[PDB]
Amino acid sequence: MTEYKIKATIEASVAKFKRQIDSAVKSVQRFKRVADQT
Amino acid sequence: MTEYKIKATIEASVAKFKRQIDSAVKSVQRFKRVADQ
Amino acid sequence: MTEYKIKATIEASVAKFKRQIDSAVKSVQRFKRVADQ
Amino acid sequence: NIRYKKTGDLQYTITSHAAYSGFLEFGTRYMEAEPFMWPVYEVIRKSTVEELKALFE
DNA sequence: AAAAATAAAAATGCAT
DNA sequence: ATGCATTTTTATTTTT
Repeated sequence: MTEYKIKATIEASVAKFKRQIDSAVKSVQRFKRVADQT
Repeated sequence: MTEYKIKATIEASVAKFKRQIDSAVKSVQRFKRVADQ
Repeated sequence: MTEYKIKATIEASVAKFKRQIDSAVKSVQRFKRVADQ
Repeated sequence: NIRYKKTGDLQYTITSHAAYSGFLEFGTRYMEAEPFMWPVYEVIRKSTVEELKALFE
């Protein structure tokens, strides 16, 4: 005999989206801080 | 062991949104100058 | 093996906002200077 | 003996654990192939992509 | 008339 | 899961 198993794999990457969201967040916080002086 | 794969990689084109919000910031600052100066 | 790339859309209203706010800027410049007359 | 496991974060691996199952998926020196996981790859790929799209549309 | 040698059918085991 | 190779039992042909 031989252990001729078969695999199928489903996987995803979020870390780029994570950083894109951080970039948008801090841009809106920039708007927040200038609106506070206005 | 043969492996079939499905990969999903997630994107957002925030480079437009950044430019929009920065344009808004720079536009608002003109008001502050007009008020104080 | 296969990969797909999946896109979110992120967007803003700022084109109207510029026009509106700049009209208000001009309002302040105008009445502020006229008030000195 | 078809099973799956969460083998990593955002990673699930399906596995046919029966030893001879490759000989059935691919055929042999004596047998025609009777592929059974490949036809499911063609299905679950579409569902996975369209559901991930629907998470962001 | 007994029974050694043989091909065909059934059961156990391994092979992909 | 699907199949092939080896061993065992059997009915028939042949020799003694």
